[PDB]
This record gives sequence, structure tokens and C-alpha cells, in this order.
Amino acid sequence: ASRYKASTDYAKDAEGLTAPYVSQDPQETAALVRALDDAAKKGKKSGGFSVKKTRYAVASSPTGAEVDSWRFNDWDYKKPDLPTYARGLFTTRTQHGVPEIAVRGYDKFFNIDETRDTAWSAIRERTKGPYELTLKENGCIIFISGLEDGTLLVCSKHSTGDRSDVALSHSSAGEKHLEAQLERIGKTKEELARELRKRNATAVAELCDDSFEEHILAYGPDKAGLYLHGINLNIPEFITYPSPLVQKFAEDWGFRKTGLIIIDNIDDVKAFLEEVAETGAHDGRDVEGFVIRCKKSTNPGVGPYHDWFFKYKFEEPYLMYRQWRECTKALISGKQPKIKKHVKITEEYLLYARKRLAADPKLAKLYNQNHGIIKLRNDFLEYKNMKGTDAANLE
Ligand SMILES: [Mn+2]
Repeated sequence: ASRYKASTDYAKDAEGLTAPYVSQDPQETAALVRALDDAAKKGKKSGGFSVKKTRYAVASSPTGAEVDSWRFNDWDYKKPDLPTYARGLFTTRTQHGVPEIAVRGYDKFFNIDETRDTAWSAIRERTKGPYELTLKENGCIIFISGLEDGTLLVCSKHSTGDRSDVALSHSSAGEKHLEAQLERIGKTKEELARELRKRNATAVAELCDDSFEEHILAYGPDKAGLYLHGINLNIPEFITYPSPLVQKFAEDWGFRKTGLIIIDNIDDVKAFLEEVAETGAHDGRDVEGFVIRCKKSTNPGVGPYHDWFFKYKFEEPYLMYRQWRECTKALISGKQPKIKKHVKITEEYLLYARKRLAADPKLAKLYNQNHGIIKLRNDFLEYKNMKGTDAANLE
């Protein structure tokens, strides 16, 4: 029962939905900031969860605006009573002195079985549908929101602007894609900034482009850009747009859309995902995973029903691809490649990569920082006349 196809045509059928909207309450915001500030302090006896606070200056801002970036230790999201479970999280102060949340990412979410809420029996017991299955595009996260002075603010996970630590920051690369996107549709940055603040919202995109930072699936000049997969309200709890409205927003401001499947029964979700994982491909395309969005309650009884995510990552051929990338990277340096799984095909792939790497050295260094990764992978894939799925089950 894989006769669910991914679609990016929901947008205009989103006509009957209203996007969630709540205004920020400055007392509760300022209360969150003192909770994070106390977690950011390194000598206390109590308050057992740590945060790192990095302010950031918004270079493009006329008010001289600044934002603080809040980063938790990864394991703290598995503790109860965090002041917020937002992963990316930026606060600021309006030019009229009001404290605000500038950027609110998703709640930290986990893969199946990596926590006890992500066990299949638990998802079947505490969640409620319809389950939204969104394509997990493979890139780097970008946050976009609008400040009170009209500044359009572009963040990566945890950072914004230019840093003395990298050659071109993720957020700058993202901001440059956003500028091209808007001019192509005759809209400007301040209109997007004005819009996102009007919705009290952070836009959540995946930046996917091999010219910048190539991951495990390819994004050429054709595919490159920002894929929109979420809009969240800039408030302490997690309230997110249903995906049809995200697709409508993507269409109104030029983002690439994230594919969506809605499945009503959770047993159909589980049967679906495990069926796609036998090939790692869907509808002719290869896919690293789905993000499943749905509603969950703390304990299945009286009380909550908050928006909740879990990931389903497809386990092959992608582990093989990783091994081929790390083995190719190992063989450019003075280190023997490690072969852990897929021994027979991996030594065939290494056999061929060595022929092409000795032919021109200029391949051999574009692979340190990664050019040619998928190209080298797909070149042998059909040198041997194989889809990566078939190579992965040669064993
Ligand atoms: Mn990712």
C-alpha cells in the first residue's frame, strides 16, 4: 500500500484552513529570557540544564538591532520541564524596548526508537492523526523572520551574519538564495519581513545546493534553492503551520516546496514507511527520509495535544553512500579506508575511484571539501549499471 504519492499541489486546496496566530506576550517572553539567562550561568548549585547564549548583531538593520542565540546541550531535550524545547531560538529587543522572540525553530525531534516516545508502540498509543509525512530534504536549516524595524533576519541553526570562523556562513548563503528568489517573483525583502512579523512567525527552510555544501543527495543548479518545510509561531511553546499552508506560503514567496503525504491511520503510516525503506526511493526519486508531523499528549489522558514530530530515516542505500564518501575522503589523505559493511561492492568502488583520482589530482582535492561526491558515486553506479539500491543488497 505505497499508493500514496508525494505532492506539492496542496497549496491552493489549503483555501479552507486558517494559519495559527497568537501575539507575543512580553511578560512571558521576558520570563523565558530570565530562565535562559540563569541556565547560561556557570557557577550555580541548582537549575540542572545548560544553555549557551550568543548575542548576534544584525548587520542589515537600521535600528542597530541585536539578537541572542540560545543553544542547549543535546541531551537536555530528553529532560522534562525545559522552559522551551525549541532548537533554534533567537530573542531580541525592539527599538521601543519590548522583548520578543525573533526566531523559533521546531521542537527538537528524534528518530524512531532513539527515545521512548519514538517507539512504534508509543506513537500508536499517544499520538493522533491525520499524520503528515513530509519529505526530509537533505541540506542545512535556515530560519527567516521579520524584525520590528522591518529588517529581514536570516539565521542558520544557532548563527547569523558573517563569522571569522568560516569562509561563507550558512545564513549568508541562505540570505543570498532568498534575495534571488524574491526578485524572480517581483517581491522584496521588506515585504517578506513585513509579512513574517504580521504572522508572528519564523519561516523554516532547508538550504539544498551543491555549489555551497553538498550532502548525501545532489542539488544541482536545477534543484538548488530553499525548500520550505515549516512555519512556526514566535512563542515559547511549539505551534506550527499544517503543511498545505506551508506550500501556499512557498508559492507566494518563491520557495521550493516540501512534498507531503497525509495518512489517517498510524498503522498505515508504519506500513507505508517500512515499504519505502525497502528501496530508499519514492515516486522515482531517492529520499533520505520523512518527517512525520502529528499531535501528541504527554500521557494519553486528560490534558495536552501539542504538535509533535518524529523522523523516519532511510537506512540504505545511504549508509553505503556515507561509507563511499568517507572512504574516498580517507584515501585522499594518508589513511587506509575503513570498510565496515558492503565489503564486496565497496572495494569495487574504491578500485574505480583510485583510477579516476590518479588520472587528475584536481579531483583529489575537490573531494576534501566535497565536490564530486555524488558524481563519483553515480559515475560508478552506472559504470556497473546499478541503482544504488541494488548495490546495497549485493552483500
Ligand atoms: Mn539534515
